[PDB]
Amino acid sequence: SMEVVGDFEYSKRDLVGHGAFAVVFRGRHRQKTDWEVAIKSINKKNLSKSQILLGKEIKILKELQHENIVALYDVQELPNSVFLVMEYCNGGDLADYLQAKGTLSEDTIRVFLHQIAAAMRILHSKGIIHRDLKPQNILLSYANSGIRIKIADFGFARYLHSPMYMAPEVIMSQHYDAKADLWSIGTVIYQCLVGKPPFQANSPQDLRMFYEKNRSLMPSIPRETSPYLANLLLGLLQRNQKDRMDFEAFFSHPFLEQG
Amino acid sequence: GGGSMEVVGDFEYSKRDLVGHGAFAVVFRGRHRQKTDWEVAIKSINKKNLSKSQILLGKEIKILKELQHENIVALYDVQELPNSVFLVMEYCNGGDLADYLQAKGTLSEDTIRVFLHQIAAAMRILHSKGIIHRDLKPQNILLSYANSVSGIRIKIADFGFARYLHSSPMYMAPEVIMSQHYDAKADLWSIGTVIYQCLVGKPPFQANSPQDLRMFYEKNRSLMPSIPRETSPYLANLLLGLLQRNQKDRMDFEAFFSHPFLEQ
Ligand SMILES: CNC(=O)c1ccccc1Oc1nc(Nc2cc(OC)c(OC)c(OC)c2)ncc1Br
Ligand SMILES: CNC(=O)c1ccccc1Oc1nc(Nc2cc(OC)c(OC)c(OC)c2)ncc1Br
Repeated sequence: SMEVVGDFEYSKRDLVGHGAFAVVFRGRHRQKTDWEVAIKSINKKNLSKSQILLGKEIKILKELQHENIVALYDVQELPNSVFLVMEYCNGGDLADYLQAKGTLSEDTIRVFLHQIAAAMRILHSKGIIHRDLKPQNILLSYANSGIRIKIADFGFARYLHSPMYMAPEVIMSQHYDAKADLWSIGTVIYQCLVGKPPFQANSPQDLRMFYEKNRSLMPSIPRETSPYLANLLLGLLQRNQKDRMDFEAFFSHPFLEQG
Repeated sequence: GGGSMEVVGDFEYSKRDLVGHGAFAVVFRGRHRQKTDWEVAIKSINKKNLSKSQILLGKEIKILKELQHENIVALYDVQELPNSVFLVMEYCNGGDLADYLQAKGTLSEDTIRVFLHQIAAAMRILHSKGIIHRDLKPQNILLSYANSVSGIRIKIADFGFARYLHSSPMYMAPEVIMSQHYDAKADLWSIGTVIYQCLVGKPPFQANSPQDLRMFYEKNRSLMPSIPRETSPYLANLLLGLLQRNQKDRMDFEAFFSHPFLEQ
């Protein structure tokens, strides 16, 4: 007994994991059975009691079509549930990969970052900010160097909006988070290299007031670190977006294009 | 769509009965097909145009469904064709507040209190659901008549710019962490500008461009609007507390909902 979702099918045995509102299964196309997919089941009533904008996630995933961004193939709406048929990444999340390997060579990090950067180029050209990049949201797919990286979870994402009645905080806050992803990529690279994030805290509100009071300094870069990787981390991990490396510097950064 | 008539679920409309357009939607006066005395607004939204925009119709629909109040424009139905999406909404036979002000110039404090009582009732609902409109303005405030000024009923519309307040994210950018709730009081400013325009006949703060008004506010830690000398103490207190550049210093919702001006 397989459950059918449009031209795809899955077994309830083949559970991958959960979201807050979604269950995810390993599935396949019904004719092209070698084609593996992830199928997210999302209860419509639970979702309508949340602040989740699935419409937005779907709109953004459709707009993106890139080998380093998790593919959405299909959306099926039943009266109870919504089903997302997506690319299956057979390597899990980067979080679990780091748990397994500890730290990564600069060679490995360059490979991962080249791919992340390729994804970011697409995001940037469409004016989309992810805002929630983290190892749990970076998925891994193996071929048979062999690892391909895929950005996932556009739940927190937003479009850059590139008025006498509008609140001054709103006018003035345009583009405030335009460089957010560059910080995130920084923290992720940092963790890859060093083996913990640059900035930990006991709670969400503890990290808020840390950043709010600039009780936040450049973190410890190991003395092993190559000049280019160190330059990159320093320019990404700037508390003020005013002072943070911008996208064009990042895409074309020396660290990304060598031996 | 050669023909003059279109069917939209249980509703229908004639293309002759055009009300107007926004950026993405064309809006018609329609009716229920059986209960033909029931007038509705039918918004037609081209799906290809919409897919080239940053408009989140899914969000607008989710928010309209969640809201159910006499001072918030009602959503009755959503129909999807391969070309178009149709919203069947409450028809407001009075147009927008912008056109009402164009017609009347300025409004008595009595009139403003009636309008503001209703707007405030809508805000109470938004606030209790943790929704910020962010785009309140006379063009987005619609008017509905029975058969008169107390005869007028107000309906907030256009949740296009609206958003939900999200009540160790080690990986998250500090600007994002720190910017939570930054715009929590935005609608209070907006309602201030709208009241101000109702009273005086212009917005409190005009400029040469959008970026000129940004740098005016940016480099003026507290600005004071010109309150006409005739203005009652309560209305003046209200405007001054709403029109604070810094959300830190701006009247909060509980002061606003229970403000002396609203019960007098
Ligand atoms: C943010 N990541 C998700 O969307 C996601 C989260 C939980 C479960 C599945 C998820 O979606 C997805 N998950 C995969 N591959 C995958 C595969 C795993 O094991 C081999 C795995 O380890 C349990 C894993 O951890 C989450 C993910 N691929 C595509 C999507 Br689309
Ligand atoms: C917030 N404005 C809109 O969504 C809107 C804009 C253009 C056309 C219709 C619009 O939606 C709506 N418009 C009405 N009633 C209405 C009626 C008008 O004349 C009698 C009118 O003047 C042309 C008007 O335009 C400002 C609105 N009701 C519900 C919706 Br839902």
